Amino acid sequence: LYRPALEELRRQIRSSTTSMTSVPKPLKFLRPHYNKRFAADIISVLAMTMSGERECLKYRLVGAGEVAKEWQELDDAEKVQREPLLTLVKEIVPLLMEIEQVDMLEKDIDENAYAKVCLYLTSCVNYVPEPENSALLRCALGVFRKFSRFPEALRLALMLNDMELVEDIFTSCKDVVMLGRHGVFLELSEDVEEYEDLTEIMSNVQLNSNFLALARELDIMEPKVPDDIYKTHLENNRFGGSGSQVDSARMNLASSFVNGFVNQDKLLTDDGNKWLYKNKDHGMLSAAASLGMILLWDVDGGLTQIDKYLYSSEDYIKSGALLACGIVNSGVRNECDPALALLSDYVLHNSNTMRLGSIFGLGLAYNREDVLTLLLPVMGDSKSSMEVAGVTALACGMIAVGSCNGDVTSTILQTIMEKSETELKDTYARWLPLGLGLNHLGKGEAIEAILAALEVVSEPFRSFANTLVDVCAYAGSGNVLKVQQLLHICSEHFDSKEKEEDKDKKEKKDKDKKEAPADMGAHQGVAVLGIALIAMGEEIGAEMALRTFGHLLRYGEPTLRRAVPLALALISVSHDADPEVSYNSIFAARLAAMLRQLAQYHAKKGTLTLCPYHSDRQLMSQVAVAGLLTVLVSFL
Amino acid sequence: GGLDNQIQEIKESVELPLTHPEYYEEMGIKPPKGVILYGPPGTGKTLLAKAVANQTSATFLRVVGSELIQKYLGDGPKLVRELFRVAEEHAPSIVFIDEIDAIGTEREIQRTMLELLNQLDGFDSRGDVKVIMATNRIETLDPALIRPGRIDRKIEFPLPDEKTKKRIFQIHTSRTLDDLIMAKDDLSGADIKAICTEAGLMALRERRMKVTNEDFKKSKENVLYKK
Repeated sequence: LYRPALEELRRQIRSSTTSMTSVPKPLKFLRPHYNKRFAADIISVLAMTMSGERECLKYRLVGAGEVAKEWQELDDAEKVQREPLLTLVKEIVPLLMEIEQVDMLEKDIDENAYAKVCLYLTSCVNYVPEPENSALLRCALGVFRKFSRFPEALRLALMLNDMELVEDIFTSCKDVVMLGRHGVFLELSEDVEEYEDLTEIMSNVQLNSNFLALARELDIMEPKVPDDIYKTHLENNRFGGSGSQVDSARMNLASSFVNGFVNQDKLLTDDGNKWLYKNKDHGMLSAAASLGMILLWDVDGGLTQIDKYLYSSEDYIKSGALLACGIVNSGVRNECDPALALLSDYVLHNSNTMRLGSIFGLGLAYNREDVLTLLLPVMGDSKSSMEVAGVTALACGMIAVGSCNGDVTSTILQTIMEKSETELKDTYARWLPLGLGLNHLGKGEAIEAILAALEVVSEPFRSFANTLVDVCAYAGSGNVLKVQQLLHICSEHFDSKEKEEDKDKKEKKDKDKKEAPADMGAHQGVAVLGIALIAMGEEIGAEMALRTFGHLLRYGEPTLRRAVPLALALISVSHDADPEVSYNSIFAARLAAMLRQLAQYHAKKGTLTLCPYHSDRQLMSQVAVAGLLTVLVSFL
Repeated sequence: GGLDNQIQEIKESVELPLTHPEYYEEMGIKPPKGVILYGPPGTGKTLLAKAVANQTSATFLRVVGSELIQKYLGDGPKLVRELFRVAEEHAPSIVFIDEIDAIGTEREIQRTMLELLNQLDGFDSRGDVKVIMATNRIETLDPALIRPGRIDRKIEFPLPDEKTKKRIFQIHTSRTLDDLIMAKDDLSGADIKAICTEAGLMALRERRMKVTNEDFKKSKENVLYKK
């Protein structure tokens, strides 16, 4: 008659000694019925392992309502037991997680939010696949939308890239009124898409125009400049010394970097004249854009300061002056027409270098269609100058970052057809995948890597383009198949897809830095040592990083000796001048001197800071790239 | 605790090299002698905590005692010359010597220590590396070590036995004084850092920081019976 007693005893002994599947059967057939030690045991540990192996065996076996009713019974039972971070992480793998979190998140806010969202967000970006991370983002949009602590929902807007989240957080953060700070990292946290959709719906109404005043290039910089001049006090011995030991027309270029990099004193900026006339053409572009890099504020002052170099007698002065006009601002867009009108020359004219500085600076200022239709004759021109398609591909690529699952439109289809039109000057085939992969950025489930694997596969040039699409196609998820595939294809005979495809290590596992140290330094190929040196990155710079810079610093090739101080001074922003003294003990060529003086001056997933160094990965070329290398935006 | 003036004075003392380069290379001080420390308490952690400021941004070298010399035949100062040549090839470092108690535990110590005295002065080498010497009893050193060796600065560390023990013990009781200011005969930073570190971890263990006199005399009896 009382068969649940015999079934409960049977599952009690089978669960008592050993069993893997026979335990939950008397419970799913028993229909259980009828704060203590016995209940905490048979619920907590017996229902923890019992429902763990039943939800695991049913989650991995079939893919009913019994597992839902028993799983919710464990949900409420552990809501009574109140032991977090164990039963939750055990019940993650069986949406169920949505109704579970919104069913549990009523009282405990900082415990489940801080603990559960902390370890489950780290383990979710580490191990949990993306289709469940989207449920973390939507259900976290729910429970975090109903709860407090808005900035974590702002991170949910950094990962979701949606306009309803920023609108709901603008009316819910606007209904309850610091301000300039959340404007600063509100404009820094938003990407190119949601600030243009945000600025179009809010430029439509915004109901107070105040977040319109904030979400521009006026309130992210109006607190910074006066505070950076007031609260900081930098000496002049660096501009005077580092601006005094320059010579050989290349250390003076390092002094053009001294002038260019700003972040108080503006003496080396206006140290007389002839500093730009004595320099070369590339130094005329760099020194012409330096006055734009020192004036990322005061539009009224920037106009009356850069206007002197506009339409001057020299071509590079006015082209670098238009580049300066593109660097000084990113929301004024009033200097476009005078440069945009004259671009149509198609053979050889000042407006080609003004196309360099104006299309590049406009790309830094920026699904925009009119500038791309104006760039249609630019991509169709195919000038012998590499930097035309350089700043064009980088421009449209930086315009197209963060797109909704990318696109296969006639922009990248046009630059791929015209890319395969003529297989000359492979540098084009190296910097076009820049804009291609930048257009691929922002996808979550795009099959564009397989599409490029179908159409693009050709000779190792467009196979290098294809593996670059594979580089930008693996921003990061639980895809260990790409780790074993990484170890498999890592031994390819081609000596560049190792450098870039293996260079992707700094972007794929950029968050979990414990696994980044590997045996790349123990190899024998100089390119692999470059893969590790680039793999260092720009993080806080622990002692293991400098430990790698101890052996990686002493090298004979000028590409690695020149490449090591850049990451050495980027990963550490009394260890600032001592490694530089070590460089003084190693050196005491021209490139290592210019770069070591560069580090002497600047030594003391955001797309704006992760984009402008893949072009720096191709520095082993002529000084033509150095005219664009000095105007990078990754400097904070 | 309480020895802030001596640790900031020795901080500015040991923080001249490798730091503040605008005047170190323009003035021209470059002292190739270093400082010499000692302490009646000793225990290596007080003097190591006074010279520990060099370990912030530098390469550290530690040679404690002459035990590696007395455990072998009369090789003498050859290993000292090996440390001198590796210190010349490793100039950005700090030569730290601690626990000089060759007699506290005989004619050869005077001659290898006299050769260490002459070679330590830098008769054939200019300013290349800093040498820091440390011992327990200043009365155990020979009077020959006065003019060549001690030329820069010596510290006079007092042993109160009734002031620093009352200060540190007051710090412990802040979270029955004569028993611990009279029973104890040696203290350092590793004691407060040790029992306060394991006291904080234990407070993570049982989720309360209440300290009873009997449990504190039991935890004191563990360290007393341990030695």
